[PDB]
Amino acid sequence: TEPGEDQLSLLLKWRSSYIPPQKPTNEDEYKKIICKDISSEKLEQHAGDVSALFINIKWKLSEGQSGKSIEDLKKLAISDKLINNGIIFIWSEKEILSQIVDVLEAKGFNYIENFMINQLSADKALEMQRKNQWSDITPEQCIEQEKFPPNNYVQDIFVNSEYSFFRKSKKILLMLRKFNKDAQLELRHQRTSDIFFDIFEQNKPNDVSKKGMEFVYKMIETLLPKANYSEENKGAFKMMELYADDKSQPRKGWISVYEQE
Amino acid sequence: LDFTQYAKNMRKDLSNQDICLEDGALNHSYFLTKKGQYWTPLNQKALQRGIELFGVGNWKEINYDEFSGKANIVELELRTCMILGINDITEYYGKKISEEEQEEIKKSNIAKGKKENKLKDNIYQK
Amino acid sequence: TLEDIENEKFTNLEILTHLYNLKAEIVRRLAEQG
Amino acid sequence: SKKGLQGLLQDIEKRILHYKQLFFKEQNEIANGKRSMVPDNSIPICSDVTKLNFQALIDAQMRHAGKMFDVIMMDPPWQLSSSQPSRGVAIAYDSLSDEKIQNMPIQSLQQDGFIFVWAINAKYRVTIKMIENWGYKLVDEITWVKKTVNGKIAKGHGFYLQHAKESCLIGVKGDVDNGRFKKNIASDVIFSERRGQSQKPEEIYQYINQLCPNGNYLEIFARRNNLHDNWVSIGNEL
DNA sequence: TTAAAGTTAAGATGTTAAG
DNA sequence: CTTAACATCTTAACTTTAA
Ligand SMILES: C[S@@+](CC[C@H](N)C(=O)[O-])C[C@H]1O[C@@H](n2cnc3c(N)ncnc32)[C@H](O)[C@@H]1O
Repeated sequence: TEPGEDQLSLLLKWRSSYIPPQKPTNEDEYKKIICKDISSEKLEQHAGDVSALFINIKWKLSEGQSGKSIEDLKKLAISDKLINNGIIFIWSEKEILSQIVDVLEAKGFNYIENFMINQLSADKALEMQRKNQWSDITPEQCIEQEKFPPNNYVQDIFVNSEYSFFRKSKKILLMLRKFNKDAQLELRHQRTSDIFFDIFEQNKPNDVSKKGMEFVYKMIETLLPKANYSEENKGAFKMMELYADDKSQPRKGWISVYEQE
Repeated sequence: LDFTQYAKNMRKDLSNQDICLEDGALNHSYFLTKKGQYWTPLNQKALQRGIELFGVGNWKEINYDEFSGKANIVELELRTCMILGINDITEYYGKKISEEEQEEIKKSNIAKGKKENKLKDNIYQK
Repeated sequence: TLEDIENEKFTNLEILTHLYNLKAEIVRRLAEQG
Repeated sequence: SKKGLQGLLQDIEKRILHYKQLFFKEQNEIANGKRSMVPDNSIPICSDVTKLNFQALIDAQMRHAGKMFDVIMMDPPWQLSSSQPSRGVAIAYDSLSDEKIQNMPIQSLQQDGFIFVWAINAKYRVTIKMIENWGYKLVDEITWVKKTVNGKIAKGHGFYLQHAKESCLIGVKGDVDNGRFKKNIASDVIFSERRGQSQKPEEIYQYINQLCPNGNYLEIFARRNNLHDNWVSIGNEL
């Protein structure tokens, strides 16, 4: 309110704690395994024995969706020269949830936990603020800065989707464990809540911001402490992400798989 | 189709006896107490007939012929307090009274309460 | 004690039978003293 | 200390006079016709669903409204820590196995409409399997985010992550394209307070009534907290 | 009285020994 | 197979304390 403390700013206090690190330039911690097509790329040939799989896949909700459908998940190959004791972190929806978990349990991974992101629209925030009353600002600079509109009732601020059911405001990330025998998994858990509110953009909700992806990455990193860099991840890193982009993916201790056009 | 008569029909058909009334109306007296501590009219009539059937004062043998369940002695005494109309039960020991004279001296107790000019929620104090 | 049964989370009958059992405790204590 | 417990006994007498008058007033206003918070159109049933006779419910619902249920809600008693968890949440009611929850007939109670099954983290796949084999098709999810008394996320203990959410899964059964079942309504996220032990928010009933106005609703595993209008509700401690 | 820290009870956790 | 016991947490309400 007056001292700049509302419902919105009380739930958006984590944003100032996390700041994106610079691009590593050591040629010791980023692995460039760029191939033409992942479904046409033979996996488990350069990597090995990873413990955190990230699949940043844009799901094909319908025919008009410009993403990758579940048939590209059917053709995925995961074996013992790949994630064996680890955890998959894959973006999931509601329409294809049953098929996603059913086809993942056909590979050995079973569901363990949920971690979603409550979408708060910056456009709705500024529109509500200007209705109550802070102009000439598109939500892009509101994302890039911390100058957020005040809001004590946040249930009005959520994004307006176009679902033919209960409206959609959800970015659930599915976690799937790959229990193995005679190899315990070292975890440092309970360090992060399954829900954090994050600010999104209107008519473009299919992406998390730099700070939100940082939150997810640090969540994975503190969850599994032996997969990040302790003097031994020389080439054979214990964390790998699939699909990627030139935005936030090259990480110290992370194999990055790209998708050539 | 209205939902009032619909609700009365559903309650009259498949709801419990302590939830719906005789015409299907909602028994609201049951829903502001606990679960299992409601005072049913059947329990009321059982207490009324057990007052005459057995001795008074001691409620152990009254609880014997009671529902043999959620029939604690203190609640039986506390509801007989209003049944007969006074709080002093200890001075009424050994007195067997039926329902007609129970209503008679209940009316008498409420009457002497309104003459003594300190009546408090239709209960005469002593 | 006396203040441990006066809770706002306690229904009136439960409170009242607590005080009745508590009178039973005082009655037995006076019987013990006498 | 004879005088001490004598004065205690006098205080006991005064307090019991106070409480006797309080309950006498309560009984007098009960007999006078005081109404409770339960709406007059609610249909409560209090019996164990294992021993319930769903044939009678089927016959009555068919013969009265000329239609079957169009929404079923479910808050199953999953198997968790019973009464002394010693680290986390107590779950102060009986627990039902997955076989027992699966046994009861739900596909008979519906032809066209929705289901609402609230799953916990340990029983997410189990709930998906139940509502996939009952004839329903997984369509939607409603998540309850728990805020606290001053309006921030209320975090609760977990294993992999701290748990501050609750999950509900929604599968349709048959034809939806009719006059009922309005589309593009409500939100899947309910941000609301922690108003009791496993007490889901009242906004789920508001969202249900937004989904289909003045419909025929069923709700298994009920308590007196909701007992809403035009709702048939089966419970154990109702 | 006063606000300012200690202390405690509450939250629908997943995994493993003990019969 | 089932109950009991494990940490590796956060937050609000209650309690004590210096001012
Ligand atoms: C999850 S709790 C109900 C919570 C409720 N939906 C709420 O919003 O607070 C499960 C309830 O189901 C009922 N129940 C438990 N075991 C049952 C059984 N075996 N048969 C029938 N009902 C049962 C009890 O009333 C219990 O409180």
